[PDB]
Amino acid sequence: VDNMTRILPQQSRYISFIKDDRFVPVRKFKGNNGVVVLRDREPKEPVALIETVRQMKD
Amino acid sequence: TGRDDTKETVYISSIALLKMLKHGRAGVPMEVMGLMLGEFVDDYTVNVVDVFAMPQSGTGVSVEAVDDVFQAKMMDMLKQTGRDQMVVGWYHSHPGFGCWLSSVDVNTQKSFEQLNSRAVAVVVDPIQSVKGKVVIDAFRLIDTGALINNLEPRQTTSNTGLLNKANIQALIHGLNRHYYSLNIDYHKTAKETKMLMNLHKEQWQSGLKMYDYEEKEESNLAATKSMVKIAEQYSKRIEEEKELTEEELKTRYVGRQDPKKHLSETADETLENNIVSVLTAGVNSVAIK
Amino acid sequence: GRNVTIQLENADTGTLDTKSVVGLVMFSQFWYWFPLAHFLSLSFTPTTVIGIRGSDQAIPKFQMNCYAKEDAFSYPRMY
Repeated sequence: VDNMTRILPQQSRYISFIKDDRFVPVRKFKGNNGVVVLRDREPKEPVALIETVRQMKD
Repeated sequence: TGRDDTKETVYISSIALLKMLKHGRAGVPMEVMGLMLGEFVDDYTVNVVDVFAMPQSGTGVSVEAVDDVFQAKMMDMLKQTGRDQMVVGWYHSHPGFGCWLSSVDVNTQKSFEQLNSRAVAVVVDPIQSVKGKVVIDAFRLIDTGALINNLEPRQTTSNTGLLNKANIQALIHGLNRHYYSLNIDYHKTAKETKMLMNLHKEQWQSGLKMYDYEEKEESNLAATKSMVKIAEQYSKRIEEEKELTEEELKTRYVGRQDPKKHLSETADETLENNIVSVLTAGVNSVAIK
Repeated sequence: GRNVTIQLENADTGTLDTKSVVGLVMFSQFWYWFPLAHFLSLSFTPTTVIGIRGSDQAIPKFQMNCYAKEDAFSYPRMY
């Protein structure tokens, strides 16, 4: 399942970001839909981003 | 451009209804008429305060029979008592016909629109006032112009949509091609409600008044005898009536006009009464002496 | 667009969403006044996990594990 995609409340239980990946939550997963701040292991190597759209239109 | 134009709920006072029924009932079957006096507030709240009747004309409802000499002079008697308020429409009674507006009635209503364009035409049907029903309906002209350009939806905006659709054919055709029919609600104060509600001086005294005793004797005898005759039917019924196919069981053993139930209702009504009967006699004796 | 649900309540604490109460009492009265329909909007909440990289404040692309039968929650048809 991709990041920033429709997640019904039922599939939200099972959601578990790969531990081996760079992105590991700073605390135990919130487990409920919402902004969950993630720690990125490496800023050197590329992190492809989705820049927020409001700033372009503004 | 203008108002919402939702047809008014005609809020009919307790007095105006009481007079209207009385007025029509006296005149039946000869058509009766009068003007409605009221006051116009909100967008759709017309409070019909009171009505008075105009002297029966041999032309029935007519523009001719709206007699300005009578009308004016009446305004003036009511003026001195300070009960005068603007004319907000007119009512008349057709008993001969259902509730709708005849071609003659449409002209009559057209004159009223000049006073107030939210004026109502109220049809009272006093022949069917003999039922528990009060058969009354209220109408307000629609312009032909509205229907030709198909602009009619304006008038039926933002509403619960409950419309009376009783009475069709010619009547309904006329209604759709001339007026708009909308609900009537009855608003009354609790002061008014209580006065009416109150009954006799002897009403709160009646429980020590009691039936003549020759009739209690008669009644006791009648009930014992009657149940016996229905009990025959009931014994016959449960001889059999344990097969199959529901409706057939009811025809075979006379399970239609069902004996068990009709017996259970009579037995209990008489039983409750007989408790009341004794209760009064003992109390009367002891309280007084 | 098939991404919103009506929540009864905040799902974190287990205790009422202020907005959501106002929406539904306002929605339920529309017979009296039809324009108030719109108030069901305050009850509408988007449901979606949005992961936010705390070292840039932007949305990282990455993939998460969901142990579930994948076909059983397939996206809706187009009617």
